[PDB]
Amino acid sequence: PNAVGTFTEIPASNIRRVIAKRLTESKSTVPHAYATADCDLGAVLKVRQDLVKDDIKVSVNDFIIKAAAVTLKQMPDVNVSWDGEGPKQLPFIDISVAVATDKGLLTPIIKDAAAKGIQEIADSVKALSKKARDGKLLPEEYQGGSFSISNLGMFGIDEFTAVINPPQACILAVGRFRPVLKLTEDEEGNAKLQQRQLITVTMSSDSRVVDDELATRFLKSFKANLENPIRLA
Repeated sequence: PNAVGTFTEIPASNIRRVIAKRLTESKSTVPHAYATADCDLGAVLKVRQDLVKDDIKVSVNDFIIKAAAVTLKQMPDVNVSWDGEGPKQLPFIDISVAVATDKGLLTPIIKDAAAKGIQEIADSVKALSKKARDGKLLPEEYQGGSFSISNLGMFGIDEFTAVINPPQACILAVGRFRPVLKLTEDEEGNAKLQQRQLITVTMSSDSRVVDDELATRFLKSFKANLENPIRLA
């Protein structure tokens, strides 16, 4: 009728219905907490430019991933499995990459990426990228990761808040590049004031499991590890 209008009915797919069910129980149980930090990829983008001499294309999400494995390998306290009661500390680094498709967001799990090289990390993200787009992947390769990493910065949404996917205590949401300003170089110098592109990384964390200082060191030594890859190597 006139007030309420003609709609279209959409059936919620089982895939989406399970997703919504889980996200609901998580929103209820998990006191989600979010953090934000902005780091310098400029010299790292340069690193990318050289690596482009090689015949595998590598992206920045690969750096964010390897840096998450390096930070969690340094701080495993951030990487834990919450089941019911107790935190489950996993020395094993399982990375869940969020890829956008027409079917919705696929979460291919990278097994043991902590011990894998950069080249193999890129070729791996590409492999799971194919396997995820042709729909080959089985459920378990979408499952069991120790944490998740997602970048919406290859689209927009300068800042974003995500919903943690249980039983995982953290997810990384990455944004765009901002002309953030480092000062005049020389303390006595002319050198006028200079914006540089700085990538954004948003840390989602459960207040219960994750400790404020725990996440603070996670994104902190995360920005530090990114302030040079030699710290990532």
